[PDB]
Amino acid sequence: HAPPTLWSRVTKFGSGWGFWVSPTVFITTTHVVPTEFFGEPLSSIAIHQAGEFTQFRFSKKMRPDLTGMVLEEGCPEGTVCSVLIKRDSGELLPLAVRMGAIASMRIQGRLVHGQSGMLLDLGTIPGDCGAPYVHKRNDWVVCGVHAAATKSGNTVVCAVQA
Ligand SMILES: *[C@@H](O)[C@@H]1CCC(=O)NCCCn2cc(nn2)C[C@H](NC(=O)OCc2ccccc2)C(=O)N[C@@H](CC(C)C)C(=O)N1
Repeated sequence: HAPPTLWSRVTKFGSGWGFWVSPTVFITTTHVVPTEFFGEPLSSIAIHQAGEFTQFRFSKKMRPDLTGMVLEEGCPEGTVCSVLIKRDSGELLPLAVRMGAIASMRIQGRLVHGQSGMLLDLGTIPGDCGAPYVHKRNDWVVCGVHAAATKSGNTVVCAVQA
C-alpha cells in the first residue's frame, strides 16, 4: 500500500507526470517535458537525459518535506511493482506490474532504455507517461517512469536510468 507522502511525489508535469525522488531530484519521461521548471530558470538545473528517462537535479530544495529514496536502474526481473498513476481528475490508480526484462526498444521511432511488464480490468492511457514504477524493499524504491504500452494494454514499458 502506497502512503500519501509517496503519492505526493507524483506531480503533474508537461504533457504527463513526474516523480520527486528526493527534495532536489525530479524524474520523468523525456517526451512529456515541454519546450522554466517549477519557477527555476533552465540554467539552475542539472539535466541528464537518455533513452526517454529524464532526471532533473535542482539547486534549491524544491520538496523539503520528502525523504530521499533509492533510484535503481530498473528492478530485478519477475519483480512486481506498482505504477502510481494520477489522473487529471485527481483519482489515484495504483497498477501492479510483473516486470519482464530490460532492453533497448524503438517505440514510435524513439529509443527507449526500458523494462517491460505485464499488468495484473485497468490500463494506462496517454497522459499517464512519467508516472513512477515503485516497489518497497524498509524502503520504497523507484525503478522507472511510464513510457509506453501496447495498442492493447497487456504490456507496458517504463524507461529506466543507466
Ligand atoms: C505516454 O505518453 C504514452 C503512454 C500511453 C499508454 O500507456 N497507453 C495508451 C494506449 C494507446 N496506445 C498508444 C500506443 N499504443 N497504445 C503507441 C505506442 N505503443 C507501441 O508502439 O507499441 C508498444 C511497443 C512495445 C515494445 C516494442 C514495440 C512497441 C506508445 O506507447 N508510444 C508512447 C510514446 C513513444 C515512446 C514516443 C506513448 O504513447 N506513451
